[PDB]
Amino acid sequence: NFNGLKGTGVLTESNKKFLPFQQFGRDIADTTDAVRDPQTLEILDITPCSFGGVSVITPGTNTSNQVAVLYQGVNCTEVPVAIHADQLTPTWRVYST
Amino acid sequence: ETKCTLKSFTVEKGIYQTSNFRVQPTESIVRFPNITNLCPFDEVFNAT
Amino acid sequence: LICAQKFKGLTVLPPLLTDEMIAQYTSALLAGTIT
Amino acid sequence: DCTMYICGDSTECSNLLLQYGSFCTQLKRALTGIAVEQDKNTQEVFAQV
Ligand SMILES: *[C@@H]1O[C@H](CO)[C@@H](O)[C@H](O)[C@H]1NC(C)=O
Ligand SMILES: *[C@@H]1O[C@H](CO)[C@@H](O)[C@H](O)[C@H]1NC(C)=O
Ligand SMILES: *[C@@H]1O[C@H](CO)[C@@H](O)[C@H](O)[C@H]1NC(C)=O
Ligand SMILES: *[C@@H]1O[C@H](CO)[C@@H](O)[C@H](O)[C@H]1NC(C)=O
Repeated sequence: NFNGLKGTGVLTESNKKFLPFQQFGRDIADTTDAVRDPQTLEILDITPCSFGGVSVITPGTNTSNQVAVLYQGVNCTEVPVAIHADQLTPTWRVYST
Repeated sequence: ETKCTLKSFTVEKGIYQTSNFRVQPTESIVRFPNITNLCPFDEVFNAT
Repeated sequence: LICAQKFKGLTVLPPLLTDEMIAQYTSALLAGTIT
Repeated sequence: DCTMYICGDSTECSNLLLQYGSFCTQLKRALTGIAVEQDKNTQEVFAQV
């Protein structure tokens, strides 16, 4: 909640360069994506969390129950971070690394 | 997870697309600008 | 940039047949009809 | 993916989307069939021999 902005996301240090007067930041889809911290005047980027879904590669339940998981386009040096696998149950983390 | 999305106990071979079905309800923060702009409340409340 | 802002649940899945395998298909087609 | 598009990450929005339900299953499944048909189109157009 910055200056009357309501939303959900993950805040990280950003790189864009604002103007002395401009505060918010909007993307092509007309949504807030960059917000300036009111107290200390740097710029924070807002990113979505909770990767919506994956694709499971499974044979028929007749044969077995072992499955593969495909992540859509993500470079997997950070899939333990992108999935937030730290909070997952130990069964999921088998397919996380 | 792909058993839950299909709403069926047996799933045929192939590639599916699952829902999220996972959650981690987090905390919240509210940052608003520095408070300074104090009032002359002390003047009216405290006097002789 | 083209697909940067449109990760609001929308994705552009890549074609299953890549551009180089289709190239080999066309090469086979052109190498069969000339001999 | 509806749960992402129709509203961003939010518990109660998905909770109330549960009431509508099967539209999304019909909408996602509507687009997939299209994608598989696209792959079949390319396969049948190019792979004759
Ligand atoms: C993934 O990230 C690593 C580390 O920077 C890099 O070496 C690798 O090339 C990346 N993969 C792709 C496909 O860009
Ligand atoms: C399992 O096998 C039986 C008999 O072979 C078959 O009727 C059924 O469709 C199979 N189920 C699958 C492949 O999910
Ligand atoms: C709020 O307090 C901090 C710490 O004393 C100070 O650095 C900052 O300048 C204050 N806010 C404003 C708008 O000056
Ligand atoms: C008024 O004076 C009292 C006692 O001197 C003090 O405790 C208080 O903080 C002062 N200010 C207000 C707003 O009461």
